[PDB]
Amino acid sequence: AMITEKSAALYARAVEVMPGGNSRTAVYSSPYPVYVRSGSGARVTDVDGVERIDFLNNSTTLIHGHAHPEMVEAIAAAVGHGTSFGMPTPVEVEYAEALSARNETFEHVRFTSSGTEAVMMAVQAARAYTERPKIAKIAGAYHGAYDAVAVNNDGSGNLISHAVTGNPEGVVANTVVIPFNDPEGSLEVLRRHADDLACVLIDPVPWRIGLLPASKEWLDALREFCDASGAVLISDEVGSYRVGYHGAMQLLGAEADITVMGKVIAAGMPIGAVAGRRRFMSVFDPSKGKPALPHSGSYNANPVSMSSGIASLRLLTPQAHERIGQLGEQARGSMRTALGEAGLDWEVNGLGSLFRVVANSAPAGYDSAAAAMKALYWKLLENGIHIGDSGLGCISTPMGEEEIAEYAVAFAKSLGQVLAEGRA
Amino acid sequence: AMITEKSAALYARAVEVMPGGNSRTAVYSSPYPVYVRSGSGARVTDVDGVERIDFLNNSTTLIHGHAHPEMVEAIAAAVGHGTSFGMPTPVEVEYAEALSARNETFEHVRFTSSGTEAVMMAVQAARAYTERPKIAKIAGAYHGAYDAVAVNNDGSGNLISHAVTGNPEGVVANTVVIPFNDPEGSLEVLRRHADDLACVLIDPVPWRIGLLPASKEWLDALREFCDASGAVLISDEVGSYRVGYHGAMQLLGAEADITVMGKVIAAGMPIGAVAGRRRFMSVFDPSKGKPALPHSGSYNANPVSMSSGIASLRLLTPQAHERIGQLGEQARGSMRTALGEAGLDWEVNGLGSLFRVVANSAPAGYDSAAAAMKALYWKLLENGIHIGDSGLGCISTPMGEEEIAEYAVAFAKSLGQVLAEGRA
Ligand SMILES: *Cc1c(COP(=O)(O)O)cnc(C)c1O
Ligand SMILES: *Cc1c(COP(=O)(O)O)cnc(C)c1O
Repeated sequence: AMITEKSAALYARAVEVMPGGNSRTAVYSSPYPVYVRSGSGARVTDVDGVERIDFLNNSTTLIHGHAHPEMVEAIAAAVGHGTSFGMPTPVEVEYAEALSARNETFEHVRFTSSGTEAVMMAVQAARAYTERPKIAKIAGAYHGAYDAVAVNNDGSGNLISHAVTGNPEGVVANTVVIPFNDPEGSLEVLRRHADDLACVLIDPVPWRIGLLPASKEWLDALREFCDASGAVLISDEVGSYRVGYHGAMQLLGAEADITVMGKVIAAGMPIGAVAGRRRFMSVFDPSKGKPALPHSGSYNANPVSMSSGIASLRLLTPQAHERIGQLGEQARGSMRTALGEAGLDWEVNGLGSLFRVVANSAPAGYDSAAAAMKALYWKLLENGIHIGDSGLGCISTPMGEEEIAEYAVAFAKSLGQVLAEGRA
Repeated sequence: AMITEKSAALYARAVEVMPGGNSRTAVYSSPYPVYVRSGSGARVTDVDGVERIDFLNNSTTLIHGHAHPEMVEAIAAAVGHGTSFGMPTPVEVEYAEALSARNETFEHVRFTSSGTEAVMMAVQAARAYTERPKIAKIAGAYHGAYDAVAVNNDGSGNLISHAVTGNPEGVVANTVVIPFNDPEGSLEVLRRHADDLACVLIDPVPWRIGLLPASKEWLDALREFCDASGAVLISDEVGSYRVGYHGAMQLLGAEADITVMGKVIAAGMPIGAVAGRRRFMSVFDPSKGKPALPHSGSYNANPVSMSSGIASLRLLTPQAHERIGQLGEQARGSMRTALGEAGLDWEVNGLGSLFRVVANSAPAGYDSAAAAMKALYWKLLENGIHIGDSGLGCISTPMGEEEIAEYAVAFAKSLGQVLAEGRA
């Protein structure tokens, strides 16, 4: 049914100049992905001219959807004054104040060009502050490609370290993993390494292991352990910040030492941020001699990304936050009803404007739950909707009741088609 | 003489929300840096309203200067169609072809959001391809903050490993350093580690150790060593690419296995690139199963950065390249004449549109060569010119003969003031 000829032609060119025609693993699909030309509001038009509602929003980055007029105005004006400089600008100060105001723990901030960089610098900061080597992270959680955190980062709960080909033992031996939401099992691992732990790195709502929130009992156990041991508690909220108006830890009743942010904080332009209590951030301070931790980067705090951020935060009011949460609750409820009516036990998880369909059974005609979910992803594309290929999705502020209603119709239709094709 | 009151007021706000009021170590100056508001062409206007000629251009990023009208048009149009997407776009393919065309070795490309990320991914690729742990880099050369390369990265030629506080031994033990332009001493180190070397990471024209080019004898020794040992030869040209129309290795008569690029390739928007022969890049290919080296990132290949890149490369013609090289030669000659007339032995190095004044003596009244150069940096600011605080500078394509003439007058004046103030 779908026409993807212009996508296929782009792919044929791409494979000659990129490895497998790809520049970002997560956007690839076999045999080739759909390529897109433009977006407006909640919708994206592919290169074959087909307009669809976007329910993933650049991996949850685009909290204000595509080309929001107020963001476009702010970004284009900044571009016109100069894209980047070898000197700081007024907008970096304005934006640091705006971000710092969102949570009491965000006392001092520094900007990067990506969440990947920000996680790296947060880990480096903890290592510099403590002068200890090890880090603990959640088994299965993703934090980007930096080698110390690219360990057990693919959704598995396995507690044995597992890393990318070529990541040396000298790196891997200094990262250990803990079981999400299991305080007892987590403390067993943490206490074995306490003297040597620089940090405990968490995501409070990690999607790859199911998009369930961290529990109070687990957060409290980790906070107490960090206080007793001197390890720094780092909350990577690059993806999960958006669940709360003051971020994810605050929504769940807890405080990080350092928080890593990105994605929605600029809602489409390259950025990351490290924000935390002054003492932890002091490793970066260059004002009283050489810093313990140098941290540069050509685009850090560039005024285009800062202007995107100012506009994103200004649009992300308490009212807007509440509204996209209500739409998210409605979407999750409708998915659960459709799954139930189709005889499927799959979970629908999420908080606020985030959701994930977690396929946990293989219906007839599919070799695995993951293959059935990939089929649902493709059927949803055919039926006018973009979600993730393992069930992730999200609401954007240009959406209203009609987009969520259209999604519900498409979701039920698509599920029926997936199941019928499997039984055929 | 200089009025910096609006800069001081921005700094007073900044210190409350950033560590030492800073987000990028390299742009800090004591007691505070000059803040800037906008740029146009070759000039930048500070927050106090003072327009100066920019001879550093965001650490050599802005090859086309500030807010070039053709770059602004391309970038603003891209922004209007959507800043980033969870799907590939036509412009990533167009830009990959444009970049790949610049050098025969750039067979397959992948994009990142920074040179820092690109260097990290190049090293990871070499480790994945070879399954060996160690890397060799130049003693003193900078490659960004990634921990494996943030070793001996501050201009010193010392051959003993030296790293940032907190970088663990498990990282540092797998990075060794070699003496720039000393084939004999380099091969002594390399041969000690040959069985375990994933890569030899060079910059062919590293500024922090003097902005002298790699010699043919040294490049040949490294190429031969990599061919014999199986280590990957990685050329980090994030800063030095611009010396040649086909990049730095090609200008100097050599071939890398993988080249890292950034800065001028998009001339102001966040980017990096890893480009190399297909076999080395194959670790990233996701088209025939899971890749050996996953590599994602929310802004990879985003259409704003791709459009900046297309426009930057289209403006960077052979004619434009030759012209900025002629202006660079003229600027370097005028600096040497002024230094000679002032009785100073400082070097002026560089190729093409890059230069660096390398202070190597402490004139009367200065505690060090570095302090005298910092004084020259501040005097040049007072006299209407931005350069780096350790002597780095560069030409941009909006410059012509009048900017280089004004620079020469300011440089001679400033040098006289520095020396007279020291003798007073
Ligand atoms: C997106 C994400 C990252 C990586 O951020 P980029 O900006 O894509 O480099 C890091 N951590 C988590 C938890 C994320 O969701
Ligand atoms: C600029 C530079 C880097 C870092 O690139 P960013 O884009 O600033 O992160 C890496 N290597 C070298 C040699 C550079 O000049």
